[PDB]
Amino acid sequence: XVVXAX
Amino acid sequence: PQITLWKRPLVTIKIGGQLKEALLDTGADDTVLEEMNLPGRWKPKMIGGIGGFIKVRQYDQILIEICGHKAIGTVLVGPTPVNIIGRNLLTQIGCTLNF
Amino acid sequence: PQITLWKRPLVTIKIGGQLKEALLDTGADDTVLEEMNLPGRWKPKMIGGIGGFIKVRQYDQILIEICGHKAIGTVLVGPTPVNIIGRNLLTQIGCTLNF
Ligand SMILES: O=C(O)CCc1c[nH]c2ccccc12
Repeated sequence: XVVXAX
Repeated sequence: PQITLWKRPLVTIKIGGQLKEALLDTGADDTVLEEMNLPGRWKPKMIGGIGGFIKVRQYDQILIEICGHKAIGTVLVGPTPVNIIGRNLLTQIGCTLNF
Repeated sequence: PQITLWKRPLVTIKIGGQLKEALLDTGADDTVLEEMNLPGRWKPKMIGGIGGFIKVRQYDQILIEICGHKAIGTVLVGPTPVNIIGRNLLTQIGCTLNF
């Protein structure tokens, strides 16, 4: 599989 | 601690007598958990990521202990695939990236 | 260097002979970059995150320089809103979380 936050 | 990144940097967190774990997440502006135990009323918030945007539940002034370090700040409850500690709380425990 | 987290940890990278900037993300398992051409054969991969899954092209054994530090590994290319360096390459530059 994750690639996490705008 | 000095934490390498060969695996996910998951740490023990505590909120309100509940022990959870979450990922120390430098690519997150915010702290997002899948669930918190009976946290009450919340404020709507939109956040975004690689796949799009999601509605989350904003709770302010949450007492959280991260790997033993006490912090107070905003915790979002939302459909995150992994519980994440974002920069809003990482700064509070004096967390840095080093290389 | 030591990077505090009061703002997004964006750094200069060099890939395919081009200078870019990218977010150092301890909450990313993999490195995902915006549309670009890379050498060698790619394979179709999906990666998850907040807001859902995205389709990326996986390139293996790619050279990347992160703040002048050399790293060779897997680079995913796709419709990310921001260039992201994940743990797969952060480990290659000996990047650690410290508090
Ligand atoms: O045609 C392309 O340009 C890439 C297609 C592609 C990348 N990752 C994928 C994952 C599943 C299905 C298709 C893809």
